[PDB]
Amino acid sequence: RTVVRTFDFELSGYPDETFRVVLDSVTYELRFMWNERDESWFMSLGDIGAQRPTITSKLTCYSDILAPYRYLDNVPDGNLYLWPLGDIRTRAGRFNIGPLKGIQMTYSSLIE
Amino acid sequence: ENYGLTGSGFNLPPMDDLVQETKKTFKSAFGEDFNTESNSVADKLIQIFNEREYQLWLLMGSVYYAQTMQGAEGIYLDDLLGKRGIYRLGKTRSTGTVDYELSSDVQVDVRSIEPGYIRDVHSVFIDGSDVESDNEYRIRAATSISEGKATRPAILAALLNKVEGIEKVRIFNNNTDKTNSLGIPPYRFMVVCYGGGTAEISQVLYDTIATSNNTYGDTFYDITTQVERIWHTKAAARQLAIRVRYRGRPLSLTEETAIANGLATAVNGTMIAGTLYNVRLVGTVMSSTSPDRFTQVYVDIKNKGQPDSAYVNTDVTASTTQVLSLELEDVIFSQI
Amino acid sequence: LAIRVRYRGRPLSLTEETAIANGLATAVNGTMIAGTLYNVRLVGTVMSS
Amino acid sequence: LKDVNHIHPLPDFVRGGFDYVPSDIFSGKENFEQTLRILLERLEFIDQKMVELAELRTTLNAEDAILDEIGRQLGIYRNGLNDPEYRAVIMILTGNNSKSGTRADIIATLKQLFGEDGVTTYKGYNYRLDINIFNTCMEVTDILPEIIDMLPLVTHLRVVENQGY
Repeated sequence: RTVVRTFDFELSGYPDETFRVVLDSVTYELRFMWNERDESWFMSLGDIGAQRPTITSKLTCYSDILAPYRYLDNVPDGNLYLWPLGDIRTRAGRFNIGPLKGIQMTYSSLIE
Repeated sequence: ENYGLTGSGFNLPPMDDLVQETKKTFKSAFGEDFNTESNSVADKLIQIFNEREYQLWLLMGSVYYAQTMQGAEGIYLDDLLGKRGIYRLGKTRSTGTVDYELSSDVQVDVRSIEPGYIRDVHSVFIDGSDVESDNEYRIRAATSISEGKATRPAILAALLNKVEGIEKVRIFNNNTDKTNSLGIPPYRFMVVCYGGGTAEISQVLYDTIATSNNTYGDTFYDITTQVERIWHTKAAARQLAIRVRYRGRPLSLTEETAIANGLATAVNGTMIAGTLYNVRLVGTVMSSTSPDRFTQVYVDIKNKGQPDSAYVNTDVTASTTQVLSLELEDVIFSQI
Repeated sequence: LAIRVRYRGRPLSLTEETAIANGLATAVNGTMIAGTLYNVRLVGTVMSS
Repeated sequence: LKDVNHIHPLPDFVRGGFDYVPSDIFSGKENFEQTLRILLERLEFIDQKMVELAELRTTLNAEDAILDEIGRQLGIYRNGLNDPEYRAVIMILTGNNSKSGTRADIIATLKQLFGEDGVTTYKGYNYRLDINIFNTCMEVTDILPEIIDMLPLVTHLRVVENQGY
């Protein structure tokens, strides 16, 4: 399953960010919510103007977020991962997500 | 204390009770002479807070139920079996033999161009396979996967994942000094499989057995890396027939299909050289349909082509190289 | 009624017979006069719980 | 310096919220406090049980009433096993999926069932292997079937159990 890096993300730290992104020539809308007690980011994925999000999950490092969901016509077939740029023991935080902040959220697409 | 997870199950308090002790404790702080009857201002306030609180209990119960095997539905089903490390399949493509395109270059096979469901008849191929539904998804979860080697579960796991066309497999062990009752030479073990190729399973076996070729079987195939050979066997060799007798309210036509197909699963799932128990067959009929439909039940088993007088109700087994199988044009229903 | 169960298999452990015992609670659901055990039903229940 | 597992009862839940009384306007009136305390303390119970709903579902502490559910997902049925050893078999079979049956490996799996010094293993020339038990805490006959499974395809095994050396 050859895959190539094709997109990177950044977060400003606002607890209720929402924006639209284009992946594999298809367009999706994303929502990020910050959880206080669990100090983690909650990601919701869905179609543009959809009544409810298609997928909701909790973000973690080195875990394949989309693994159990590559069976729907509206879910990207690529790979979405979070891995750190600094010390390997650093876990995902609020302000430490970005191309140079410490954590590299990235999307990669299979070659077809 | 009787609320929440308790080992015996999960208990949810109804709406009414939560009000009762809330008023009771609330009354305790101000004495009996404190109006709390219907439509009273104090009662109205209590109801609002308890209703908001009650949703919390309901949410907790739903979360617990959503994660149990019985209550798994839709996406929630995917997450639960996802925890095991396996995921449902997607749009699958047909395979043919010399809309379609060649699978690879050829010289002195066939692959479908379309992404999914699909020009599929002899003398004009695997059709269908659009989305892998929950029912078969539950079935596919019955298997197991591991990276182990040299151990009995490891051998079984690898074969069912790598050998194409494999459907069943079993292993017999003779770890003693003298030949067993099955004639296996001492300090050797035998592998019997149903379906699959011959020069491929050997390759798979070589990569997963210990560095001591203890295989034994009917047929061999040499391999090299130094040269050695691996043994195995093939069983197939049985088809059954079934009749059922019952007393009560006839089962129309739809139920017989529900009863008949259900039985085919239990018989088919039997292990190689296994045994069928008449009691188990009865139990399936009592569970593939709603209870309270029969007063008596009997099942009779015979091999295809045998005379009707050959029907028997005793338990039946199979030889070492036999596999039990059942199909349609079978399962003769009747009313006593 | 007094009911005795006999079987062939692995020995059942204590506190595992509770499910079977409570499973036979269906025997208390018979109707007046028109109550027939249909022991086949009992066999099904004991093999279900 | 901090625990990674954030699922814990909220420390001093009750005094919080009371901290949101604006300027001690009501404090010391003993009529509003009781009304607020009675309502808040109800959340205490619910907040506490939120943990056990997650803590108790782990295989380490799961009680038999629900441990069966965990085993059911893995295909390991209770059969006649009792709670203390039913936990053991679940661990043993699950751990078998990443094993190779080496001498060092076999010692590791037996290590979890008999303490540090409770087990030893002799080896023989012609496929002979021996297992020795010194400090068993559970009945072994019911555990025996698994002890065979994680061994090479051609092992020849003896089992002897005793208390102490």
